[PDB]
Amino acid sequence: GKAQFGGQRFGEMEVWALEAYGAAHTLQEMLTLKSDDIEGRNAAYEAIIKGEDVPEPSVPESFRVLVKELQALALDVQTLDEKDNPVDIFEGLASK
Amino acid sequence: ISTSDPVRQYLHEIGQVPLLTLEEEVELARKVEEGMEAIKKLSEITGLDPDLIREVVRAKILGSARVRHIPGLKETLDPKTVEEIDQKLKSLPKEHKRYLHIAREGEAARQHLIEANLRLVVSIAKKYTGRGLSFLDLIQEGNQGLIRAVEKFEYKRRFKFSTYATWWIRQAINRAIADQARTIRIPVHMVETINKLSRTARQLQQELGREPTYEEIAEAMGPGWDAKRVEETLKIAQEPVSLETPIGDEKDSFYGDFIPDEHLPSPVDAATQSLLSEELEKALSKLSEREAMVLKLRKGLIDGREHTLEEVGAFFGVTRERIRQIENKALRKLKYHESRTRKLRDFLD
Amino acid sequence: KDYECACGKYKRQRFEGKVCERCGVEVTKSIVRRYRMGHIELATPAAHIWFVKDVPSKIGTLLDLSATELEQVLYFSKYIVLDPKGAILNGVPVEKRQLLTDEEYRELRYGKQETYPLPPGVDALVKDGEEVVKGQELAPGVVSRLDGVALYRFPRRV
Amino acid sequence: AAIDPEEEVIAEAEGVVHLHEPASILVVKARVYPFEDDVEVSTGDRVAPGDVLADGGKVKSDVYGRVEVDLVRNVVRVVESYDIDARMGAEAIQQLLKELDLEALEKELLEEMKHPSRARRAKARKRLEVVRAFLDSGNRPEWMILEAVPVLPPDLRPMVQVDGGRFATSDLNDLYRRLINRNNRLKKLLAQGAPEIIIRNEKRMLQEAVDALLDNGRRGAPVTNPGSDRPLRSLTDILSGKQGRFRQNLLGKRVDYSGRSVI
DNA sequence: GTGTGCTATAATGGGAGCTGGCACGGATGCA
DNA sequence: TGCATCCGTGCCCTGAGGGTAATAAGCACAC
RNA sequence: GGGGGGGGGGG
Ligand SMILES: [Mg+2]
Ligand SMILES: [Zn+2]
Repeated sequence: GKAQFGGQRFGEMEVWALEAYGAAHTLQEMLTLKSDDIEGRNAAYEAIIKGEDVPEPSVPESFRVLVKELQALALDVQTLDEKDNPVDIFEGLASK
Repeated sequence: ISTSDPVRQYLHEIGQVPLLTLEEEVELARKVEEGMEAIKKLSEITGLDPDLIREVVRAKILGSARVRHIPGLKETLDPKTVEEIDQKLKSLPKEHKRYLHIAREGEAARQHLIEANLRLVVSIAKKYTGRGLSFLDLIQEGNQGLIRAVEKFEYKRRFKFSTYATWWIRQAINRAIADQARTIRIPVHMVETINKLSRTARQLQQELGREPTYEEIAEAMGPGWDAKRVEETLKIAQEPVSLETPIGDEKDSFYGDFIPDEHLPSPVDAATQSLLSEELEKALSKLSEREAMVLKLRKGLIDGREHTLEEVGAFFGVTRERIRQIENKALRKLKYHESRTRKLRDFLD
Repeated sequence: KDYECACGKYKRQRFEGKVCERCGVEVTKSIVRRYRMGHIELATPAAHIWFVKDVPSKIGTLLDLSATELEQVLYFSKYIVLDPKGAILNGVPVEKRQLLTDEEYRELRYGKQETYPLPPGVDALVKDGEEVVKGQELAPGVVSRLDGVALYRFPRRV
Repeated sequence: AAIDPEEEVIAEAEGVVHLHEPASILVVKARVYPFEDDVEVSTGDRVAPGDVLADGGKVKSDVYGRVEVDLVRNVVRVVESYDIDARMGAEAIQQLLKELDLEALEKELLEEMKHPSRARRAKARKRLEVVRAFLDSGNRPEWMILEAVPVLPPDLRPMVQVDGGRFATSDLNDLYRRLINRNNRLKKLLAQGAPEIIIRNEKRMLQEAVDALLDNGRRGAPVTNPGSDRPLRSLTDILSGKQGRFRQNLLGKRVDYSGRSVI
């Protein structure tokens, strides 16, 4: 909304257009560095105001929200590497 | 068959236990009192805790279904201990066997009475609908009050059971409503204050023919009440709203779609703090190592704690006068550097 | 609040992960409030509704139970037997995994018995403890519905 | 007897006592046994044919039943009733699920798979698909019954002070409140040894509370905020639909560094 | 200020049915 | 095999509206 | 076997 000084919505169809253009990095920017990647957006702003290039994007916060909500439904969702060993997306805050 | 609809199921279930005639009620109450006296007698005889024998007899009369720890009992309740107690009580001579039999009958009489007096709870609870709790919750709280009334009823007074049971059912229902009806919990005395204030406001609206100002309400409340207290009470009695409510007449846009996150720092704020840290480090690098360490230990940039002059002097092995002098000259250098370069003015916010 | 205990004893990163004794709150970031879970220890197990009302029901399919039967068992409308214990119902012995209605379960578990009130002033034909067959007249206005021993509840007269 | 010392009936002299005009008569399908000496078994106990009843083993029971010792009549009754093991609800369901041997069921369904009929074969195929999924996945079937519900982190169901001074809350807090209330009331009712009807109703409403927390409106009427008809938002309704997590926050987002204007 | 107990005519099955204008596909009982 | 019932779907972005709603006794000790 | 529905403007 204009009143809340908000931003434009990049919906499903825009993502489809980005995919059809084969622009992977622009899409990854839209999904992470410009929304709900806190460390990513903070580092991006710092790099831009220092003149550098933006860093690598990270895991979106909404994916963590989805994982926690699925764990609330008594379902276990695990992120696995090539060897199927568990990889943590919370860097150990949610694990005792 | 009544699929779903729990209230129909509950009513049809409670309608299967027959109502009591007066003589049966008197006999059941007599059995309960005699059983309690017998439990006390067994407690005296075996030298054990009355609640222990009480729970053992209750578990035996109920069956193997219900076994679990009792909050009041110091020992854990398991089938081993209850069998031990049953065998210990079954070892007593012939004379005391009648006491065990009476206690075992009194437990069943208590169960029968509690089963028989549930529709009274239902009828008392049916008048409390619409005060924040569902019907079945009120029914269950009234059932707890009924159980307490069954425990406390004395049949010697010739009064009917309902007369004493209604008090307990009513008080249990009101206590539950005052305790559990609000998302943010308010003490029962403050809940009564809110209810009395609402009643007074309703009465004054009735006579006055319009909604009164706070001062009239406070005057009607009596001594100790001013308008500010009435306003404070009204501010206290307010219930939160749901984020998932549609603001306008939509069904897709809600209240949470316009609430900002003020806790986590914004990218501008985090960047400002990072730049402040970097500029502070750069300015401190214009000092010496020791006089920078002094201020870092004093301010909390190192290890996060504000160290006293004595601690830093002991850390550097110098006198508190020397540590104070070097700290002061380092701060003088910092002031001179900031005046000459002007790199920290805009960070004063 | 970031790196700050509840009571305010530990208010910065010099402790990180340390547990305050007074308030019991671990000193970490605030964002952990988005990740840490709790739990509620039920006193009675409850079935997950996804595996019950998602046709075809997975629990019912595993246990070869229809939707109506599983609904009746789960929401307390019928019993299910795990051990017959040699019981017999209406001449047919009870088999495992059968559904019994409340009256059938009660007559199996606690026996069958009835109570017949007599009009005031009318004396009982049979005597206390006397065995009675079904249909035998216990009172002029009372007809028995089951063969068994008859007992007096409350004699008005001695 | 009477409540007061007066009106008591004390025998004038030696004689016999007779009781007439009962208020009501109870007929019980039971076996009676008179006894003289001390009785071995108390009331409520269940006995098997041949179990000792009284008189140190002289009299013994002939029928599976429950012992009812009438001290007034000095008689041990045995009400013909069994110790049948029957349970209700998710406890019974979980007990059944723990007794499943998936390999034996797989063999049985493989045998049924070869039956000529179409419908029997198809049903056996479906059951075998479910059983083999459970076998290969490594998930025990009894895990479909919940014993400890997980609790979502607070910041995903926040209690936030709005600018005007009020408070804004999520419906998940209300659902969790209902669940905790009913669970604690169940624990208290069990601690008091309440009758079975009360415990059964409490267990049923606990089950309904968990059902509403997981999937509101799936069965029965949805739970609503007091004085309102708007259903509460459960965990299921946040993940699915046009306004769910997937389509609203994962397949599309709102982005920074963006503007809008007329062309 | 907040948490808890208790009180003695007799009271014993709620809420009334706020009703009817989408429609088509699929999947399983149930004949 | 042909009916009957329940559950699942039904375009995208943006603006302005503006949201808060009918009540059952209290009093006495305790810390 | 027993109770449905998110207002109006722009493109
Ligand atoms: Mg005044
Ligand atoms: Zn603390």
